[PDB]
Amino acid sequence: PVCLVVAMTPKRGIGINNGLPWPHLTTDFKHFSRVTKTTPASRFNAVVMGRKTWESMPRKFRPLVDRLNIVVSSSLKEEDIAAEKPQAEGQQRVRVCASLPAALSLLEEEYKDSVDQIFVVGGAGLYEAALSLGVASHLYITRVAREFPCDVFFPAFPGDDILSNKATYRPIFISKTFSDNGVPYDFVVLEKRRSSAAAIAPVLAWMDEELIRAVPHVHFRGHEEFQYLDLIADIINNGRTMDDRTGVGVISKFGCTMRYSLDQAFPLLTTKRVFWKGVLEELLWFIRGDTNANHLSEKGVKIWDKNVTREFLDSRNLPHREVGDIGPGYGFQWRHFGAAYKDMHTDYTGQGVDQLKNVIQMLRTNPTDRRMLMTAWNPAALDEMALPPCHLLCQFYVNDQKELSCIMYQRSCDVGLGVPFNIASYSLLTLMVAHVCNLKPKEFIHFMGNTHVYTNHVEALKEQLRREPRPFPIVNILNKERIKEIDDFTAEDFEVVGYVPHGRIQMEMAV
Amino acid sequence: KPVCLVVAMTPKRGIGINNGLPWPHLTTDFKHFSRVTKTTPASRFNAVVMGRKTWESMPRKFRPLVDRLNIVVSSSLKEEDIAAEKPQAEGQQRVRVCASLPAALSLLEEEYKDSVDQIFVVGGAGLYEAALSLGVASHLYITRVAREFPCDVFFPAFPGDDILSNKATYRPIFISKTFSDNGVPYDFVVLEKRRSSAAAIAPVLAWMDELIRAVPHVHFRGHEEFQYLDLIADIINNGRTMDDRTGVGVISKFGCTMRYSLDQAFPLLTTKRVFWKGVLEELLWFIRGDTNANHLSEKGVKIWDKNVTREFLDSRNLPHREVGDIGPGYGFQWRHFGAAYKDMHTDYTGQGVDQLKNVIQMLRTNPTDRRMLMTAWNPAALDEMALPPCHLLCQFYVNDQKELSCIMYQRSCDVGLGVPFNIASYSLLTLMVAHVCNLKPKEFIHFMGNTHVYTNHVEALKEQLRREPRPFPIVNILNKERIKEIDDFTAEDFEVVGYVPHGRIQMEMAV
Ligand SMILES: NC(=O)C1=CN([C@@H]2O[C@H](COP(=O)(O)OP(=O)(O)OC[C@H]3O[C@@H](n4cnc5c(N)ncnc54)[C@H](OP(=O)(O)O)[C@@H]3O)[C@@H](O)[C@H]2O)C=CC1
Ligand SMILES: NC(=O)C1=CN([C@@H]2O[C@H](COP(=O)(O)OP(=O)(O)OC[C@H]3O[C@@H](n4cnc5c(N)ncnc54)[C@H](OP(=O)(O)O)[C@@H]3O)[C@@H](O)[C@H]2O)C=CC1
Ligand SMILES: C#CCN(Cc1ccc2[nH]c(N)nc(=O)c2c1)c1ccc(C(=O)N[C@@H](CCC(=O)O)C(=O)O)cc1
Ligand SMILES: C#CCN(Cc1ccc2[nH]c(N)nc(=O)c2c1)c1ccc(C(=O)N[C@@H](CCC(=O)O)C(=O)O)cc1
Ligand SMILES: CCCc1nc(N)nc(N)c1N1CCN(c2ccccc2)CC1
Ligand SMILES: CCCc1nc(N)nc(N)c1N1CCN(c2ccccc2)CC1
Ligand SMILES: O=c1ccn([C@H]2C[C@H](O)[C@@H](COP(=O)(O)O)O2)c(=O)[nH]1
Ligand SMILES: O=c1ccn([C@H]2C[C@H](O)[C@@H](COP(=O)(O)O)O2)c(=O)[nH]1
Repeated sequence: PVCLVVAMTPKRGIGINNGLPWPHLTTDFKHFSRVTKTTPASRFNAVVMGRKTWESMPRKFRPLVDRLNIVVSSSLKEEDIAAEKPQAEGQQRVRVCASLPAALSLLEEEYKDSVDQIFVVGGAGLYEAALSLGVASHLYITRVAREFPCDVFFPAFPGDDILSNKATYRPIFISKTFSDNGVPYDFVVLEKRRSSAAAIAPVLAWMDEELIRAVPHVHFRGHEEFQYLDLIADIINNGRTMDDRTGVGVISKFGCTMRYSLDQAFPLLTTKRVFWKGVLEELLWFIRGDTNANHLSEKGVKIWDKNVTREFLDSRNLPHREVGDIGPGYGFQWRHFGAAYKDMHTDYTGQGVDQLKNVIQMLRTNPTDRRMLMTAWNPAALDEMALPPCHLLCQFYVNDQKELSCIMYQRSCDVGLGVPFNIASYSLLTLMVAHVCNLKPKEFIHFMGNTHVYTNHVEALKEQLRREPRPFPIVNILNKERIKEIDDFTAEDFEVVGYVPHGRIQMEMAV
Repeated sequence: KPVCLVVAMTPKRGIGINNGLPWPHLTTDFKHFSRVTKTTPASRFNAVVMGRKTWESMPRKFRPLVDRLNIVVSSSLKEEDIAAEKPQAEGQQRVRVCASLPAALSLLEEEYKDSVDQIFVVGGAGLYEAALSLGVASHLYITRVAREFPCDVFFPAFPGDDILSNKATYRPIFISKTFSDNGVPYDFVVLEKRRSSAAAIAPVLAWMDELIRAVPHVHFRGHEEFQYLDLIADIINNGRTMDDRTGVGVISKFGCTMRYSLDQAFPLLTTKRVFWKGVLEELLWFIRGDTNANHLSEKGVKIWDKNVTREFLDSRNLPHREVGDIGPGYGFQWRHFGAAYKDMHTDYTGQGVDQLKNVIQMLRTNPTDRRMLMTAWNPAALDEMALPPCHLLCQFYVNDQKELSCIMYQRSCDVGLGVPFNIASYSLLTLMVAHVCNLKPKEFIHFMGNTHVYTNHVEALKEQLRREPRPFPIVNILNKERIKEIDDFTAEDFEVVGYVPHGRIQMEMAV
């Protein structure tokens, strides 16, 4: 009964030139350190490594303190290690054996009472050995989300779908995404599968009085994507079947909340590929105050097309609107609130209230002010819009450490399709503002009104809730020096890093 | 050896009148009593104990209480009176009679060991007064009837009867949410006498695993006011200290949620008295679209006075405003969104969007619509306002059973002073709208963006947290038939039933 501890790229790479492939992952080191050391008294833990693995270690850290170090080697002897450095008091002497099966017997022989848990700690030779012999009950894996040049690899195994797209190992633990030196990563654990309260109790018994789950086997649910997945399950389990403007049926709930950290990684949902080109192109479009949808479509982003066709414009009772014109919609209200709309071709510069600019000026000069809001809802103009805004309001907030948070309120949420797009969209806006105001991005908070999954998406979502999420990627702003105002960002000023989502899922847009 | 009291009680400790129950039939209580007295962990059963008159007050079809050993403390009644009262069913226990409760407890030990699990004193004042004297009462199961009723038999006084009203001990360990039957609100409290299966997952939890609590001894926190109390405790412990517009220090968080049911009772917070006359008269003020704060002031509602002084109006750079004119504030945007403001005396009938009309109409005609929103936030008009709206947006929702829910979004939340008032104000509006649309009120959802406590309330709030909440009151709309439109409501048309708050705590308003 042994455990495998590893840090590992999506392609199972683990080393290069007898060393680590990535810059230092401090939190990984701390995690590895804690896992291999902590115990429920008299007992300590055993770390088993290979020669190359022992040798790669900086001399400062070998031998691994408070732990019975063991090396598997044919060519090195117990004296080489005893003479490599002078030993310190309070530790066991490193022991060397022919193979892993041999190295295990040594633990059964001499250390039958001293040690608690055993850990195979590297490298490819030993990990492979343990997998063959099937004594490994658990895998403590650090998924490095970025790809790195490698010559040494972790052997393939049943259930390596947790790494990338293609007696088993199923995930039982998935942590939130951490990042160090511009490298996003997280921790999984895969398991080998193949009367002070008595008085209250019966009162609870009569009170309770009356199905679908996301990745049910995953018990510790650190990953923040669980919010979205538990939110899906919830609506399907406890929603209410409604009719619709569209004619397509709906299961809905009212009043919902997720929030996402922006300091370590970016919440680009990993359980299905998010059309990021679309969120970027559209957010840029918003910020310009552009209301011509053809500018999006010509760039290969057809998200608004169905909602600006000749047919739809007339159902919405706007025969005079050119094909493409979303009326005075989201962008317009951000940049020219309450201005008199004409068409998508008109220049509205200096007109209306520039909510966006005001929000930034306030952020830069008086960040304690509680009137840092931007609204898209304009009662007077709703009829002129092709579609009333879903995400209609956002508030910004700064704390002590110059960390920026953003709340967005959405009236009507398409959970299968719209939500992950809207999460990534406003999380990006936060990064943009944070940079321009000289603030650290902290948190994005999602406030939802009518929250619904369409009945024709239900089949497809059940498939999605079997998928265990991958580590969130990092979004970087490039050209950090060139960009000084919110209007200075372009499509080329960003780079998604480490995005390894699951394959695409087709969902029809309710027209 | 330890005994449990079970009682339904009036705020003034009243339990009976005319050898009967003071209130109409409270069904959930009857269920609660039924299960708590009957349920047992195979061979055993429970014992119930009562005075002669409690046995007499009981309906014939219910006495003796099935599946329980009935025992009556009396000197006039004899055992053969009770046997020759109703034919014995096969499988039951023979009711027993004793001269005193001490003798009753003797009978339990002497003969009924190995037979009875739990013992329950079940009434009336004589026995309850007795059980407290002897000090054998381990737990008191109290149903707190919030309404006052005519009674001639009372529950004895006891240390810890502060759970009922304002003033070896009895401390709460369980407080349930409010239920109501036949216009009677009530809740359930339980008082106490004081005077590597999953272990392989726990090590990675250790380095991830990490000061002020409300009513901590209370472990079951069903009561919905715990939301507010825990929201106070969260900000204080985990909040960040900011400077302020007003100049006073602040502790804060970003955005938090609460939700309150409106089907059983009304979320008029009990742990400190809420100025209901204020909420009611202000809400009506809003509905009218009235911008003259003097109309509030002349009625004894001075909540808007410190923000319409010549001083504040001039500091807000509005010299030409008459004293009392809040500018185009909440009411005005609701009823005349976007209208060109002059002064508080102008008739604006027919100008701007009447958002409130449009919302009611959609509700009454097309309830599955998702654009049923109303906003007070109008960036073009902000500079003309005495104060930018705090609660700036609210959204409605109807489900299967024609039930109405409401969300309100509040950009800035004075947790100590304003939040309780705001919970009451939109919950009241939700009752009002439901009545006019012919709907059942279901739920009020509070989204607050920036949530804070003022540092000159921290002492007053820590005090408040020691207080445990009382049952919520029922708010009734009187003269239903007359009121057909939102404007038909007047101050007299509301009745607050069963409100028993804790003492008023003085908290000043920051200008
Ligand atoms: N990312 C991660 O989590 C980890 C990465 N690494 C990386 O991997 C590399 C080191 O591992 P790797 O290069 O695979 O070398 P290994 O650590 O697998 O050890 C190889 C040597 O050890 C002996 N050995 C190994 N396996 C066996 C076996 N089953 N039976 C008998 N002897 C055995 C052999 O000695 P002989 O030749 O005398 O027979 C062999 O030459 C480094 O680049 C390191 O950075 C290492 C540990 C963890
Ligand atoms: N809301 C609630 O939870 C409950 C309410 N009730 C209500 O309360 C009222 C009953 O209370 P109450 O009027 O006090 O009547 P009780 O049920 O206390 O019975 C009174 C009679 O019982 C006997 N008795 C009671 N206590 C003692 C004692 N310590 N020692 C000796 N004899 C005792 C005496 O009868 P004798 O003269 O024969 O010796 C006395 O006259 C009713 O109106 C009933 O509806 C009752 C139970 C629970
Ligand atoms: C929200 C939003 C912006 N919008 C605008 C928009 C307009 C009308 C809508 N109508 C409805 N009913 N649901 C929506 O989500 C929606 C979204 C979008 C519109 C379509 C797609 C879409 O067809 N899906 C993408 C997948 C993107 C993703 O994975 O998130 C695709 O490739 O087809 C995405 C976003
Ligand atoms: C929110 C709101 C409406 N308003 C308007 C209003 C205007 C400016 C404000 N300014 C600040 N800083 N905090 C507020 O809560 C506040 C509230 C209120 C203003 C004052 C009181 C007040 O003085 N307290 C009440 C007690 C109410 C309660 O028990 O909760 C009183 O007794 O006078 C209440 C509501
Ligand atoms: C510092 C993180 C290394 C690490 N991280 C995680 N998550 N799992 C592992 N098995 C390892 N190891 C084990 C010890 N090791 C090592 C290499 C150089 C210095 C110190 C230890 C080789 C890789
Ligand atoms: C309907 C619940 C009455 C009740 N509820 C609570 N919470 N505590 C009690 N002690 C009682 N009792 C006991 C039985 N009882 C009674 C039972 C049936 C009919 C009339 C009275 C007299 C009052
Ligand atoms: O960013 C968006 C845009 C649209 N929608 C969905 C929500 C609604 O299902 C639909 C619009 O219909 P109404 O809410 O306007 O009825 O589009 C989103 O979820 N997010
Ligand atoms: O209905 C209201 C009105 C005001 N406030 C409080 C919150 C803020 O502390 C203060 C307004 O100050 P600014 O947010 O405008 O700075 O008044 C409320 O909580 N509710």
